[PDB]
Amino acid sequence: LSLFAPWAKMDERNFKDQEKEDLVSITAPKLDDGAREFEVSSNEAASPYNAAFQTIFGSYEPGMKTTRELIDTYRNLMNNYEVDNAVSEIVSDAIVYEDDTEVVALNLDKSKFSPKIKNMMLDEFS
Amino acid sequence: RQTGRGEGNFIIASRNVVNVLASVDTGISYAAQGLATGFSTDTTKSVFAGVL
Repeated sequence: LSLFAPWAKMDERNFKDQEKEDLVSITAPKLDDGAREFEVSSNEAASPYNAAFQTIFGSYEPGMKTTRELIDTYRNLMNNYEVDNAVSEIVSDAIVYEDDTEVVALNLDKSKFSPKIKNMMLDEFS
Repeated sequence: RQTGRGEGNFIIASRNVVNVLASVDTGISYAAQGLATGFSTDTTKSVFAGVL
């Protein structure tokens, strides 16, 4: 989709950097967490063709199917009594607010190219 | 010549044809042959063998 073409450009460049470096002679894939596996030689990138169909379908019919059961379960627990207070207290401690105070804030306490950059980061953060 | 849109740029062919292409140095040389190397011939993996 053209809608995400600029992001694809970024991913392609990131992928290229991985290809550029000798990230080779690796057996188990260099992955800690997240995405579900698939393998294919270079394919037609125009659309999610059958190799992708099977990957997605394989990630959805035996995959998202039970993920959904688990998330719904998690939500049912969240909405029950007492257990929700535990969540609330956890959430509250992680996220708090106070009168005329800060909120989450970027701490620029490391060496940086320039204070003007530090200010840009603070504005971008805001 | 016929289309005016440019010279042909892909070939779809039998396994035998590709095996030949894979086993010959397609570059310009005296002559050559060897084990199919240039392109993949395994349809179990792809259909796209590579580029001449």
